[PDB]
Amino acid sequence: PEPGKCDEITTRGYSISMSVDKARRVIDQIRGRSYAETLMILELMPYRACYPIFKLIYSAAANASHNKQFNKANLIISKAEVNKGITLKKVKPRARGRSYMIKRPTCHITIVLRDITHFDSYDKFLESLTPKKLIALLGLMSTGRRRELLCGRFRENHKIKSFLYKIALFKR
Amino acid sequence: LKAEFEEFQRPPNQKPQLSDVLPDDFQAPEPGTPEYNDIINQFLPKKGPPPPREEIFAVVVIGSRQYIVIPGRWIYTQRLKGATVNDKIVLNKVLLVGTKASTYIGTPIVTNAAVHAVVEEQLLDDKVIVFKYKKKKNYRRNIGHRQPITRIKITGITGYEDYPASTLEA
Amino acid sequence: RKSTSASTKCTEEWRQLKEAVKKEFAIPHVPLDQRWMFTLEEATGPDIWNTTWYPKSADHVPTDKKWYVVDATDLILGRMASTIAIHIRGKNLASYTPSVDMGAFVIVVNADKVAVSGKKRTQKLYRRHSGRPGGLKEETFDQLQKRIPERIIEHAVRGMLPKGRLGRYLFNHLKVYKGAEHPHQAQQPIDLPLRDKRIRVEK
Amino acid sequence: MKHGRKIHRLSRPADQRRALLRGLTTQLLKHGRIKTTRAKASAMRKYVDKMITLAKEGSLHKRRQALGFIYEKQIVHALFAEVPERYGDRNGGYTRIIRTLPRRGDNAPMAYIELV
Amino acid sequence: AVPKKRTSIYKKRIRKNIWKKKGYWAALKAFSLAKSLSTGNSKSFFVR
Amino acid sequence: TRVKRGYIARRRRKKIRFFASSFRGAHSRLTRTIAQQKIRALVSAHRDRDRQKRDFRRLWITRINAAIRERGVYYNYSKFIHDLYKRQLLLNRKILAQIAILNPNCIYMIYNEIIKKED
RNA sequence: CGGUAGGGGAGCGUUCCGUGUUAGGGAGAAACGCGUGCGUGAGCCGCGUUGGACGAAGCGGAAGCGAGAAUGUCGGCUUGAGUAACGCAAACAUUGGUGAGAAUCCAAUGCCCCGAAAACCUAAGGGUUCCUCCGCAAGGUUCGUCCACGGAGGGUGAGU
RNA sequence: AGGGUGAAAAGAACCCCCAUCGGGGAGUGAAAAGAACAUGAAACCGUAAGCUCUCAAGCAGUGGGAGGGGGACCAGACC
Ligand SMILES: [Mg+2]
Ligand SMILES: [Mg+2]
Ligand SMILES: [Mg+2]
Ligand SMILES: [Mg+2]
Ligand SMILES: [Mg+2]
Ligand SMILES: [Mg+2]
Ligand SMILES: [Mg+2]
Ligand SMILES: [Mg+2]
Ligand SMILES: [Mg+2]
Ligand SMILES: [Mg+2]
Ligand SMILES: [Mg+2]
Ligand SMILES: [Mg+2]
Ligand SMILES: [Mg+2]
Ligand SMILES: [Mg+2]
Ligand SMILES: [Mg+2]
Ligand SMILES: [Mg+2]
Ligand SMILES: [Mg+2]
Ligand SMILES: [Mg+2]
Ligand SMILES: [Mg+2]
Ligand SMILES: [Mg+2]
Ligand SMILES: [Mg+2]
Ligand SMILES: [Mg+2]
Ligand SMILES: [Mg+2]
Ligand SMILES: [Mg+2]
Ligand SMILES: [Mg+2]
Ligand SMILES: [Mg+2]
Ligand SMILES: [Mg+2]
Ligand SMILES: [Mg+2]
Ligand SMILES: [Mg+2]
Ligand SMILES: [Mg+2]
Ligand SMILES: [Mg+2]
Ligand SMILES: [Mg+2]
Ligand SMILES: [Mg+2]
Ligand SMILES: [Mg+2]
Ligand SMILES: [Mg+2]
Ligand SMILES: [Mg+2]
Ligand SMILES: [Mg+2]
Ligand SMILES: [Mg+2]
Ligand SMILES: [Mg+2]
Ligand SMILES: [Mg+2]
Ligand SMILES: [Mg+2]
Ligand SMILES: [Mg+2]
Ligand SMILES: [Mg+2]
Ligand SMILES: [Mg+2]
Ligand SMILES: [Mg+2]
Ligand SMILES: [Mg+2]
Ligand SMILES: [Mg+2]
Ligand SMILES: [Mg+2]
Ligand SMILES: [Mg+2]
Ligand SMILES: [Mg+2]
Ligand SMILES: [Mg+2]
Repeated sequence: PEPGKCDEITTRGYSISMSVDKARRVIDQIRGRSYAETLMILELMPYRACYPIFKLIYSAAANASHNKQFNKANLIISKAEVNKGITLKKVKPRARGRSYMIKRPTCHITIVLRDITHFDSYDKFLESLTPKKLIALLGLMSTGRRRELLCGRFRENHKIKSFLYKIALFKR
Repeated sequence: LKAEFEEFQRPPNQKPQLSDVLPDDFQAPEPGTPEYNDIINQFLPKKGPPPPREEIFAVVVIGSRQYIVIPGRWIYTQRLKGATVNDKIVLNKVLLVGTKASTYIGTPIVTNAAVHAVVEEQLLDDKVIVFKYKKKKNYRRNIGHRQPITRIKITGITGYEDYPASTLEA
Repeated sequence: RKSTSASTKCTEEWRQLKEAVKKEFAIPHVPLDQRWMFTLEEATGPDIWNTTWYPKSADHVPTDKKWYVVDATDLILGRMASTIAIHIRGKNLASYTPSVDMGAFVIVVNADKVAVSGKKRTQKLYRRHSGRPGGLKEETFDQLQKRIPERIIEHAVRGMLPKGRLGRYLFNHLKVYKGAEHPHQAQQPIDLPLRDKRIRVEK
Repeated sequence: MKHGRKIHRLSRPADQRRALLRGLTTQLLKHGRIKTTRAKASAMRKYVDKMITLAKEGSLHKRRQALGFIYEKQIVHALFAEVPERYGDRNGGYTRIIRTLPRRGDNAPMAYIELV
Repeated sequence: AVPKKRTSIYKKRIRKNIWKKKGYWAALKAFSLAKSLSTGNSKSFFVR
Repeated sequence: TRVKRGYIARRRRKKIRFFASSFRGAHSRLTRTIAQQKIRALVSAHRDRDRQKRDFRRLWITRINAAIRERGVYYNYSKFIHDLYKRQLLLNRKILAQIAILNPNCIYMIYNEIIKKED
């Protein structure tokens, strides 16, 4: 089916009391970084947000380990985003009878961990092949095996996707 | 069966291996072998040679616009009244006939020259939105227009040869 | 650092494959020189005969352009600058298009010997303004021609080029030198045709 | 501006800054090492050393000078006792400054000033 | 003085990105610092 | 019988929004702006379908003038055209422009017929 | 066969009623999303790796029947902006302790402020805010292990 | 002012992150519909992929369309 099924562990923190912007200022850094580096960084950062984000990330690591059985060394943070939560409004008094609105923003944070080494068999083997060699190799195997081979991250990384559908190498 | 097998093996056993989907049976055909070139011809075809036409073109008048026609090609024109699909028509207003060997220039028309074309279709154009608008006078009018159109195919250009040619001769 | 890892290797290889297949099936470019009405290949293509021709990127490529040289000695400033503008803009080619540069390069030499009628040498006035108040500066034509004489012709042609993006980019094709010599001999400049009668002044 | 105004202001007015520095030194001489803010430490160097250099001479005059700086007598007497022994050979440089992870609440850079 | 208009979505997105770039330099200092304390050789630094 | 407006509005809005796809900024977002922008688009379109017929004759003529000017010293667009008519040829300006580019030799011939006959 | 004020003609749609407990519909209705479909347009017709139970067409009837403007109006969400500010210029400091976490909670040692009060008590008022144990969502202009906050359990004794 | 988890609370045992909240598996269920829970438009906040902007003057579009990319079956078309 899809690479989203094999590599990925998703984790949602809900209702963290960081305001979305602040939390973004941390999350933008750790996007695309090895789980180890991201740990040490989030240990020493100045900001407040880094602490909940840390608890989160550590958790998602335990999940990739225990549930889908991944090696912690091979974890990178593939996709991480913050979205607005439920805002709680409160009214406060001001000078001369005017009021004002305070909002105490929350957010959801979604961290998506992705193993690199999963698929690596197909990966490095398909790297091994020149563009003609690979087509000649797929000239044998059934539609089943073709689909099973190329179902790695391969087509995307090297930007072959629309090419192979044009070579009549596939069905949609 | 190799799809059900490799999917159940990528299902039951996490972290799939290359040996299972591609067995070691297959070495691939050698890069210089006929059995390599039939595949690589299948999937990466060489561009086929262009179909033959006469080398000729004519400038013809339809519905008082002037087209350059080359045979084998279809063009769009004004609806031709009382023309039916699969109809053989002859366009008799012909201003200019080029051949890479010569060119015939009418005064005004090339005499006896005729263009045989067949009417392959009767259409309506892409809808053009005619929109009338005056600011602050609170008046807008949205009106579509679809022009009727005739799609014709030029087959052949004929009966020029007797007319005097000219040429650039250095 | 250019990675030779199997990944980037693979990627370039594949890209050259895509480029190969896209070059094979695409319609060949046939340059415009004694180019006859159509090649048996285009005839399968889109309709370029009953639509107005527009240039493709193979045409206007900078490397191909004509070079020209104007000896500006005893020429009349304006009348010359018109001709120059015409050729730079491309208005003398059948292939002209407003939206594209089909034009030439022009090299103007002996830019201090350029001739100007009337009392103009002492009267015509080149002003430029700082942008502060009382920031106006004025030169007579002659002070200018003694100080940096190329600016005169640059400033007279720039006026007749279009204004705006294509205008400015055009103006870079005007190469001016004060001396009788230019270091472009490699570009093989042809001389510039002048069909104007009054363009040549005599004393 | 300041060109060559060298003093450590510690973001307090004169009176307070004095009293603060006196305090911090009676602390350092009581406990021998303490945790503070980088600025406070750096500022406190000078006065630490003033006290030690003071005790190295030992005159009744000097002892009254130190008494009128440090708050707690007991720490002063112990200073005049220990110092000739511990620091006798050291010419200057009686304090080490070792910085740490910044504070949680304000993210003020911290530090450890040691009596060396 | 007030905002005669309201600030366009894209321009605001650029100003806020600038403010988010500071997180990037603080992430470099943080990284360098961890790699320091991770060799246990620094006598200027202390952790508990 | 009370009637909520329901979707009758939102459909209309949506069918407008489809129109305004790929307008930079708030022209692609807010309904109220999108309305106007639709109208203006439609309007320009109508206008410039008329401008179009002007501009290609502009163009064609220009290119033709260029193409001829090459031959004679003294030859023009004006001269040319006048000569095409007193020789009774029907070719309009689109055809002479496209033949000027795409078959130059042809135009040379035509010029040679007009010349021969004016001689 | 330009067209404002303005008059006349021809239409489209919305919810409901008649036909009708209709045709159709958990073999997927309304709706929501889509279209190289058809209209002079209002719109129609077709389609859905959404949705989960209703409901057309035709020929008629009725209106709380069509929105971009009312400094309209009610909710939602922006911009200003991670900006101004954080409520006196009595002043904090360090060492321990508790704790997942301490500039802010507890204790000790200093230092500083009020002292015709910023002290103790009583009228009015408030109404359980008092005390103990637990808690840290919201409240507290930061924090928070703490609280006049939340939860449970107590507490006010008169012949003068 | 605050209505509509499911037919039935069957309201999620057990393990993992773990101070709680919150989460990821497993299990219940036609469906997770997972308790801030039914359809879930727009504004508004983002994330990813395709093309593209740092000599530029502009109610942001439109007619012309260079170069690049995409899903086709009337592959000369559409986006
Ligand atoms: Mg008040
Ligand atoms: Mg206010
Ligand atoms: Mg009006
Ligand atoms: Mg004083
Ligand atoms: Mg004071
Ligand atoms: Mg000194
Ligand atoms: Mg109703
Ligand atoms: Mg209404
Ligand atoms: Mg566009
Ligand atoms: Mg009229
Ligand atoms: Mg009328
Ligand atoms: Mg009217
Ligand atoms: Mg209806
Ligand atoms: Mg209805
Ligand atoms: Mg029934
Ligand atoms: Mg349906
Ligand atoms: Mg209904
Ligand atoms: Mg419909
Ligand atoms: Mg109907
Ligand atoms: Mg049901
Ligand atoms: Mg009915
Ligand atoms: Mg309906
Ligand atoms: Mg009403
Ligand atoms: Mg409104
Ligand atoms: Mg207002
Ligand atoms: Mg409002
Ligand atoms: Mg905001
Ligand atoms: Mg500001
Ligand atoms: Mg400021
Ligand atoms: Mg400030
Ligand atoms: Mg204020
Ligand atoms: Mg305060
Ligand atoms: Mg006092
Ligand atoms: Mg009191
Ligand atoms: Mg009391
Ligand atoms: Mg009382
Ligand atoms: Mg209470
Ligand atoms: Mg109490
Ligand atoms: Mg709280
Ligand atoms: Mg708080
Ligand atoms: Mg605790
Ligand atoms: Mg209480
Ligand atoms: Mg659970
Ligand atoms: Mg605890
Ligand atoms: Mg839980
Ligand atoms: Mg489960
Ligand atoms: Mg089940
Ligand atoms: Mg919902
Ligand atoms: Mg410039
Ligand atoms: Mg540029
Ligand atoms: Mg610009």
